[PDB]
Amino acid sequence: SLKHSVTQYLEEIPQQVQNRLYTSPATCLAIYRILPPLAKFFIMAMVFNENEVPLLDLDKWVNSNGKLQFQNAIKSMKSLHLLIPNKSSGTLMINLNPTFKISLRNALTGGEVQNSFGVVVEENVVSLDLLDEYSANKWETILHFMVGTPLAKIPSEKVLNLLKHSKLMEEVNSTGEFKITNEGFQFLLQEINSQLWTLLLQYLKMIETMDLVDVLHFIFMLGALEVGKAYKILSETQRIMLQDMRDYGLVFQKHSIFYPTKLALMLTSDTIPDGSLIVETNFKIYSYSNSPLQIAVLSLFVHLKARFVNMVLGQITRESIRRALTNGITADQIIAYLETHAHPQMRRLAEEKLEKKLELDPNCKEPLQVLPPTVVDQIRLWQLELDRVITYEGSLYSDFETSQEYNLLSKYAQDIGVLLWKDDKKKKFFISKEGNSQVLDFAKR
Amino acid sequence: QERMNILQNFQYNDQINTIFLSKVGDTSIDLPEATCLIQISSHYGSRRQEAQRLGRILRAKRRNDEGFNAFFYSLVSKDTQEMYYSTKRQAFLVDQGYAFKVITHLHGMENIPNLAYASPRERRELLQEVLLKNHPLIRKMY
Ligand SMILES: [Mg+2]
Repeated sequence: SLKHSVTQYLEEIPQQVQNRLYTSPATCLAIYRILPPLAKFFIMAMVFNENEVPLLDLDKWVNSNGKLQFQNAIKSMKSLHLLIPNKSSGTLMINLNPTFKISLRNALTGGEVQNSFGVVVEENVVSLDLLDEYSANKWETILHFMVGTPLAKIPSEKVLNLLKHSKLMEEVNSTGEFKITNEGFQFLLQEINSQLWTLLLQYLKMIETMDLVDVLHFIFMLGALEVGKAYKILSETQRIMLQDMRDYGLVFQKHSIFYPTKLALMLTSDTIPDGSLIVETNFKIYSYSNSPLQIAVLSLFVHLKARFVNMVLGQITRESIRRALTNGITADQIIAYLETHAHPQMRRLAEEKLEKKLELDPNCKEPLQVLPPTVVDQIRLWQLELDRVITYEGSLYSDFETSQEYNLLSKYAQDIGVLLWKDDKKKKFFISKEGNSQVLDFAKR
Repeated sequence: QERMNILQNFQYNDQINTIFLSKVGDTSIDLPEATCLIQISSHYGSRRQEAQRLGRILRAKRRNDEGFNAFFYSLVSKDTQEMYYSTKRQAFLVDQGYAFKVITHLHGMENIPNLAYASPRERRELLQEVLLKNHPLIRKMY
């Protein structure tokens, strides 16, 4: 949902503001890449020709097989307002946005760009030693704070304010601590690309009054910049944002020239294993990983017991699982992490198990379960234990003069979906606290 | 004598396909024809008795035919001390490598024609029945 999340945000932008967003070719080049392959084909056709083409001509290009894709492509292209539908002379003519059309032409033809891509000072620096370590550590520092593991340096208030204000990393002053949420665990599960977009996407929504267009001109322009290069100094709002981006480990500053980082290019497109582990029937964990990230995430729902240089060994316990569940982590997410981070040895034996299962009876195709079924059931069973006691808040209605009134009030609650329990024999029912006021008002009327 | 006749009949007589063993048959009795195993009661937390009982079906006749899988069912009452004893008396088999499958629901159990104690009357009757459980010449005279 990488492009979908970014595309969804662009749709809510007003058309008047969308036009301003297309002025800079740098943004246009990225917005052109995010569209589906078929959509990109048509855009490249219309950009260089100064004419209007009927939609029927576009349909002729697509084969009958790809008709469904032509509907998603046109719908997505029309949603962004990049494709302007003009109807005249009884024909629904189709044209591209002039600003987007002009912006794309300038970049591709090498025309004036208004420094959308920046400038070069030729003061290259070493990236692996400093840039990789700095951003990796800076991106790791926020993760250690997110995971809750102790670490001396804490992230700046700018990002910290964003985290609390965002659904990520729910906090309470009375508790005085920060804990991960259901979406927080999902955030940790997402790849680095999406893991960076989520925080940025939250940042886009957090910012208020720094112009909305200026923020996009900077973030998209950041991907265009190439790591290990210098760029002179930029908008006034971008200056404070540039410092703000420095807190996210995206841009490195020596203290006139700013240097992008590996994460900057990773934002545009994508790009034994570390983190792979073995799960036994004894609820033991043996991770063939040497990295704080894999160790830190495993400790969320695993009671670590010992570690080696190359691997880390631990044992799953009810207490550790209960601690993880208390934080809002669903068992489905836990198994997904284990399944998607399974050791090749488990996969090979699991494939053999599927082959053996199909070899004996090839009629049925049982699911490929890497880890023994008992672990999944017990983990799910532990989840059921937490959900054993179910309690609601509300009011109980009784002492009804007539059955008709009891049925009327009870039926009304059911219609509005606030009824939790009823009994015709006792003429009593219970409604949620949320619907209490609505039921009372109906009772009076 | 009686048990030997019972064992031979179960072994060779097709009419007797199931039996009801007890602590006496918990170990050292060979039943090469046994394939399925069930246990109702248990001697608290002993993990050894669990392994010995399983051994009755581990020596089944057809242990090499394709896709052969013996069955071991362990009926236990939920929300009782049995869970304490069940997880405590089955910690040795897990170490060996055996894995128990949790059966929360048995498919097709409701469609069976008749089931014991299906009505409340029988349950009440059983409840009370189980609850109530707790001069040499003078020798002729004599
Ligand atoms: Mg012996």
